[PDB]
Amino acid sequence: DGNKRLDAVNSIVSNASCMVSDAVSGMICENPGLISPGGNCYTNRRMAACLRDGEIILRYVSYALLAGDASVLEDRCLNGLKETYIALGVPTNSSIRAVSIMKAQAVAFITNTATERKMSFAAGDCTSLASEVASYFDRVGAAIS
Amino acid sequence: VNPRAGVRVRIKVVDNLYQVYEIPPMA
Ligand SMILES: *C(=C)C1=C(C)[C@@H](Cc2[nH]c(/C=C3N=C(/C=C4\NC(=O)[C@H](C)[C@H]4[C@@H](*)C)C(C)=C\3CCC(=O)O)c(CCC(=O)O)c2C)NC1=O
Ligand SMILES: *[C@@H](C)[C@H]1/C(=C/C2=NC(=C\c3[nH]c(C[C@H]4NC(=O)C(C=C)=C4C)c(C)c3CCC(=O)O)/C(CCC(=O)O)=C2C)NC(=O)[C@@H]1C
Ligand SMILES: *[C@H](C)[C@H]1/C(=C/C2=NC(=C\c3[nH]c(C[C@H]4NC(=O)C(C=C)=C4C)c(C)c3CCC(=O)O)/C(CCC(=O)O)=C2C)NC(=O)[C@@H]1C
Repeated sequence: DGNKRLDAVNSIVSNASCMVSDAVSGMICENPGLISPGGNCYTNRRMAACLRDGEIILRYVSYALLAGDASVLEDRCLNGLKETYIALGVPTNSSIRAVSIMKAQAVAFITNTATERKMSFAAGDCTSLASEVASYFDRVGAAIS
Repeated sequence: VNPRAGVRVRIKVVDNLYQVYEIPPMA
């Protein structure tokens, strides 16, 4: 099934920029306090750091999908992250919402069910891969909750 | 370790022939 996995990874990386900006924008429009003074996305420096973290997390999750194993994500990205976010004051509940939106996006691209962009595949089923990538995204929340 | 890095994978097709899959370094 390895060709399907390569397609699934390609579908994510090819839309990775739009995924990150739309997820972090979504987290904000649901909780606009994040943008008020004292909010953790207030100022360009913070919004850039948050966008950066979105991308990093997606980058790790895409490796895990390309490897068929969560270790790279857990070892290199998730280990330490909860403590870091606590120490920084990065809200972990808002982080988990950003990640959940990227989960919905990746499931859509993998199964070619995005509303705004179709890509090109031979007919078949990728539900296992979509369920797998979901489990990687869910490990993020699990780590930082 | 560094998440900004690219990724390179090597697939054997036959002895002395490979398919190369790349993820570019982050912008
Ligand atoms: C604030 C007003 C606000 C948002 C910003 C928006 C955030 C949001 N987005 C989704 C779902 C998806 N976003 C997708 C992203 C893209 N599709 C594309 O074609 C381009 C390349 C890229 C970026 C724009 C995709 C694919 C999805 C999946 C559904 C779909 O295809 O339409 C959600 C849903 C999250 C969930 O299900 O939990 C949210 C909240 N919404 C806003 O309110
Ligand atoms: C869910 C991801 C998709 C879906 C995927 C399918 N892909 C299938 C075949 C296939 N895909 C590729 C491209 C892939 N292999 C590579 O080497 C590279 C880059 C180096 C990529 C991106 C190839 C080569 C093939 C084999 C068929 C072909 O040669 O054209 C496929 C058919 C089954 C299979 O081959 O395993 C499926 C189902 N299909 C979907 O409908 C969802 C949305
Ligand atoms: C976005 C969805 C969040 C949000 C995020 C912020 N992160 C901030 C800083 C930060 N993040 C990390 C972890 C990151 N660096 C890594 O190397 C890896 C994986 C290897 C990850 C996940 C670190 C180490 C730091 C500190 C250094 C830095 O600033 O980059 C940050 C800035 C905090 C501050 O100093 O003000 C923010 C805003 N913020 C949010 O509100 C949403 C939930």
